[PDB]
Amino acid sequence: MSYNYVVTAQKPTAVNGCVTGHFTSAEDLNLLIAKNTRLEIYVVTAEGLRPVKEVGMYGKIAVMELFRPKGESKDLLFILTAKYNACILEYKQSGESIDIITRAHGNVQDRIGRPSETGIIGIIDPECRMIGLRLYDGLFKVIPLDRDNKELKAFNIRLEELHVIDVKFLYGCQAPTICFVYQDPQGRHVKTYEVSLREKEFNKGPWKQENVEAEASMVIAVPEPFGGAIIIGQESITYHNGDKYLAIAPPIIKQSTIVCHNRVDPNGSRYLLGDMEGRLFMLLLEKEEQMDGTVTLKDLRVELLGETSIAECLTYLDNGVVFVGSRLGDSQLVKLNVDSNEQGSYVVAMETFTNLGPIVDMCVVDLERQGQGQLVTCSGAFKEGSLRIIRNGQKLHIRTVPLYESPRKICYQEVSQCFGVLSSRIEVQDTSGGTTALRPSASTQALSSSVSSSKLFSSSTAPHETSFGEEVEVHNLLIIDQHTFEVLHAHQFLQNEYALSLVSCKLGKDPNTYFIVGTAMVYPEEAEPKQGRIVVFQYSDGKLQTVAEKEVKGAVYSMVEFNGKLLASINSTVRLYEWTTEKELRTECNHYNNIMALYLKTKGDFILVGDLMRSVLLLAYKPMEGNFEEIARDFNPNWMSAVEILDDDNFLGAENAFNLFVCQKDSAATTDEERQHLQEVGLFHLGEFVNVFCHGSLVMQNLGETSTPTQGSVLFGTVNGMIGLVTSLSESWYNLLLDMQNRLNKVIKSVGKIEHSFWRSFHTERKTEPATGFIDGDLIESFLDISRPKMQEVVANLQYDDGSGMKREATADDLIKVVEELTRIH
Amino acid sequence: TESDWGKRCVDKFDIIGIIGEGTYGQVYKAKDKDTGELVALKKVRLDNEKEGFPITAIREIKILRQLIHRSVVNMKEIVTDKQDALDFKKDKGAFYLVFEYMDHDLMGLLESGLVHFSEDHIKSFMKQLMEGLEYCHKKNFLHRDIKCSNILLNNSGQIKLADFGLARLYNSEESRPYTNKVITLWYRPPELLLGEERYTPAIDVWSCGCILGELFTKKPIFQANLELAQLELISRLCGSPCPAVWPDVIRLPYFNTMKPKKQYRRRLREEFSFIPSAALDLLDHMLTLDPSKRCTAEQTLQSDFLKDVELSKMAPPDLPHWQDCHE
Amino acid sequence: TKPCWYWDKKDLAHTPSQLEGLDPATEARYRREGARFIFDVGTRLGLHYDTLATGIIYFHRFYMFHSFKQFPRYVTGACCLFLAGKVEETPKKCKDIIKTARSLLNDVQFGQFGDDPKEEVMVLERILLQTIKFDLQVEHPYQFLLKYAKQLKGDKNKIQKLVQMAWTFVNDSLCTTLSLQWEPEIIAVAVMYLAGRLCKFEIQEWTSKPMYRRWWEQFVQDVPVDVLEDICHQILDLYSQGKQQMPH
Ligand SMILES: O=C(CSc1nc2ccccc2[nH]1)Nc1ccc(Cl)cn1
Repeated sequence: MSYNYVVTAQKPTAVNGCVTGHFTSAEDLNLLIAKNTRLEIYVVTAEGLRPVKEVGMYGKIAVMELFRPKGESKDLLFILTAKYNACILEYKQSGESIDIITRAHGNVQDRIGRPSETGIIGIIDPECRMIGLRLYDGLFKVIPLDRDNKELKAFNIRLEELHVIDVKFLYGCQAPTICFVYQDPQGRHVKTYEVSLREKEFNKGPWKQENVEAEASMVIAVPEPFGGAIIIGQESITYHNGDKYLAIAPPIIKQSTIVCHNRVDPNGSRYLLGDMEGRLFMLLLEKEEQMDGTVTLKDLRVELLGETSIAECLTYLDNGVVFVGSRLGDSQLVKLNVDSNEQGSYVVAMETFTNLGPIVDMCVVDLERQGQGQLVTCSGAFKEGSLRIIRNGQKLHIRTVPLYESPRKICYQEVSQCFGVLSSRIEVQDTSGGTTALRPSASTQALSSSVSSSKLFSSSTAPHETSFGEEVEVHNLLIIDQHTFEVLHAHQFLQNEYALSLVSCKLGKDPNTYFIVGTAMVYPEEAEPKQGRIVVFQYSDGKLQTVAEKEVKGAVYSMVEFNGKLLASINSTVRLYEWTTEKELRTECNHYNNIMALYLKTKGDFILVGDLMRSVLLLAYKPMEGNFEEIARDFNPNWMSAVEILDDDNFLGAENAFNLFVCQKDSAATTDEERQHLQEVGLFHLGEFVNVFCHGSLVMQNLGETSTPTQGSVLFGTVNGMIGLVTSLSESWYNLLLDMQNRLNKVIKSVGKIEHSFWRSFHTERKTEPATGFIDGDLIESFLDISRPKMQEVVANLQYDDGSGMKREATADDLIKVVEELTRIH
Repeated sequence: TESDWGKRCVDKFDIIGIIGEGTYGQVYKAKDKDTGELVALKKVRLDNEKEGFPITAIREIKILRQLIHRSVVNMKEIVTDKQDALDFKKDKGAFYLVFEYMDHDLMGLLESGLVHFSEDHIKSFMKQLMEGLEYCHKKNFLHRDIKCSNILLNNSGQIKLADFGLARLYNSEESRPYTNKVITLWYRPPELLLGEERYTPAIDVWSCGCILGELFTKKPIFQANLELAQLELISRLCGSPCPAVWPDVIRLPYFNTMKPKKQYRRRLREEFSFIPSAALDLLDHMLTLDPSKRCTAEQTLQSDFLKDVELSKMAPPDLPHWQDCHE
Repeated sequence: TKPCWYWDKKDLAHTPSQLEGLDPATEARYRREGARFIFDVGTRLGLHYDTLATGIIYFHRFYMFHSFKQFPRYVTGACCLFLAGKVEETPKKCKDIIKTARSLLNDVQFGQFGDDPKEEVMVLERILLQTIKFDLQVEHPYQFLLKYAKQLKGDKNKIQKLVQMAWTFVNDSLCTTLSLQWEPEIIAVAVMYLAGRLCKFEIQEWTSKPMYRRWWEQFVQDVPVDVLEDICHQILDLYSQGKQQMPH
């Protein structure tokens, strides 16, 4: 068996949702920001936000909504986790003591059902009579909000429309009414139903179905003064309400997809809209009052306000202040002005909240020779693309290098006092027949620049037609100085060439240090690329020289230096190249029992290959023979997102279901088959999507720092900005910390009353297993924050083993010291 | 001649890697040196000398050399390790069962969740499986181990049945005592949970229905670890075993012994409302508690869901592509 | 695709056994003894008639590729029965076959099994499988005797007498190389033909074509009487050579 310890070094920073209401008091204006597994509660002031409370939940927050049922003084909070844990929460404050109440809770998972494409949707009735959930295709689940439903019991109503895009409860209806957009073979439609709690079924809805735009994406529930709904698409915005129908199709929105909406004026006059290019719009509802005294919707207008970060959620707070919740870039407070500035913008940034964004790749390097080590991450996407230099100093110090294009891979080249960074920027087919970039970015603002002139694929004769307005990716290699972080050089790769892998190394007997990039020829027609290049560059005297190029029949997904040789994975093949005295790559050996070789890692003469669906494979280079040997493979099937070698026997992997596993060689040679079987001995749910595993630690080392019981250091980066650390334990230390977890879980009160053991259970759509071989470091570290009565309750009857003393019951002070040492690993 | 099995050496294949660990030995993918055709070689070890050649392999050799079908896997030949010269008693070299290499297996594709089955894809997939099952059932052979893992699928969209290790002949006239526990618990029929021991070909039909539902939900329908627990899950959806729905349930050994918590009513149509009507009927019949009332393989092929499916259009599934790898 | 398991009578002059100096009578005697050993061992163990026949067919086929002087028959017989049990799903443990083989064989005969009887047998399994070219499925005259008899309609008692007499002839043909000369379907017809002659029954009357004097042609196409007579002659020879007479 194997024993490991995982701790969160930096919490998730990306904003996954945000709502406003009256949650902490019926009087205050609150902003609740949801980051993966984390809830942040703020109070709105005239200058910005006053933080008041932050809690963690044992689950990914999927639905977050505030509502106020009749009889309550203040808003209640509904949350549903991605594993279908539902709860209703209340804020309660006693002087200085702040706690969160679990008013109702339960798990709403169905034994049988098909998870929907557009994900979990949760909505609440304007009269707060029920909670609507769209979890499975063809089913609508209703949790009625009666006082007695403390377990959140619910029923399903059969829904004929199998493929639903979005749904909202409507305002101004005689009965609870849902309005939704759905897709069938004839296109997309908007349709209504009424929800009867008494009959537990749908009844005919207030207004007829209307055919809507093919890419109709979002449903906006208009308030009582107008009523009805608004439907946002790629080209058009439409208003529907019985006999009334409006449509505005302003050319400005066709340019970028609109992803988020919020209401500015409670009466529905003004709504905010944002798009993937970061533009912020105002949608205006122009009113017309008839002599009847009735108020109707006259027309819709769209007005461009300015630019914000690409935003997952928008929420208007008060006055001119809007909170911009960003998942791909830094989140913001911005102020909307009535008068535009001299550039024509009505939006002016107030504050910027650091978001490490998607961490596509990262490397740990000691820049200042401090021995502390600094972490440089490829963070953000598109305009928010950035390099982030992170050091420990008690908070983490983070520096941001704006790139305004997507960073893909990073590697450090000390000989050149610089970094190599792979990047891509979006250009659009223009009237010249070429393409034009939407904005300048790192690859265009380099001091010196170059473009590949390779003739390898120039024979072509394969047609790829271009339509004006279509997007293309332009991939580049950036040379960036390690002190100034100034773009010294940008190399633009071939048209339709995507850069996938990057290394910096010396090969063979060649004393020069090279940047080597693996690329793939990507054409929309191909499901898998059939062409590629391995390119050897030298960065010398401010210029990048093309040294050599090797043509491969596929995509060079991953590369890694292997004892003076170049190990590269091309599609299904893992291939080792030698670097000749003629400065050209030479094929040595190949391996082909791979569906798609996505990730490579090396230790000694051993190699670990991560397949798209075949888990991990342990290979070995046999120098006596000049070929590869399959040592052992993990037959259990998992989808791989990132891998890492822990030691010669333990191997770490990341599943696309946000799960983590560790396999080990069976080390029992009884039968050859046992050795060729990798047994998964560690299973952990984690809750985040790992892209990059990287050996290293950020802790300052003076060579005198007490060696912690934990041994080894692997840092990992994730899509939501969370950075964690994986380390190994001895059997004795694991058993102790594990026994302590079970004691802590009985003591610590969970938000939503979610069992910790369930949260960490390895979980796929198909399987659920109890965690094994992993210690939740964050649970262990919370021991220091629980009250003294609870600490002593935890240590009761807790004895030591396999130590200097074989049985030695610890005290609350003994454990405080142990955990405090464990907090010094990050 | 092509018919002289057991003599050609495994030298004739250049092994690529290991594709899985089987029951009598590991199975390694390999390339034929002479033709280039990819094959998968199942290793059979007689070195154990406990009972000699595994009967599991003997069954697969006997049955698959009889069965010829597009949807049933082909044993191309049997090859051997370099045998010891003129000393059979010292010889302990293994034997290999060469089969065609099918690119992927359904359990693996579903586990990644990358694949997205449409109704038409399922139609093509289910039609082949049922046609293959019908051929085998008409030849009076029972598979007895129907699992997602034992369903191999080329990228082309062709399906083939695979592990005939537990397969045996069925005699309608003479009831024969068989092995109670054969199919994996997740796909095992209810009759065998209660231990019929004298089971019909309908046991394979039950599993294929569990597969049919699985393709629609992207999740095995009945997942449990204990035989009684499976009966409960099956009972919740298909209804509790009772004399009215299963007149002969009382004769089954464990009927009194193994009981669900309640006498649950059948809810299959309700819990599967999302499934298309044509397919939902197929599921209700395939997941019928009483083996005598459970549909046959031919009846599934003469269903509205499958009868008008044309095998000319195989409907290749959405197999994971490079953009599918991209996040 | 599939191998040829049938030879011409003239070919049996050239088995390995013949060419190593064994005369035709001795190889014939050696086959009867080996077949009957397989029959007797399995009957004591309670084995189905198909399992006995399958082992016997393996046995007969084996010594078309090998010599009796280098492969002791009784070891081979035991090995064939051992494999036959697994093929036909009537399995037995090798130790039990040895136990029964020891019970029935004297001390000289059991000396063939050498110092370790189980090992000599289990080892032979490798050669047997390669020799029979892994063609394990075998059909026997029994199933055709019944399939064809079921299509006869008439005096219940005259037909049952025909079947049992023919069934006995099938059991007796397992001691001969007929298994190596003619498909089982022909054997089943030949034994029906023989019993019909002996019981003075006219089988055509019981068929759906009562005026079709060559009654067998509706069961087995392309069989001349030449063949059925050659088979009958060979079966009755066993009775004349021995002391036993036709069952009647
Ligand atoms: O199992 C397959 C290919 S899919 C696969 N390759 C792997 C490689 C490593 C690990 C798992 C794998 N799964 N083919 C097959 C199945 C049965 C027969 Cl008889 C012949 N060929």
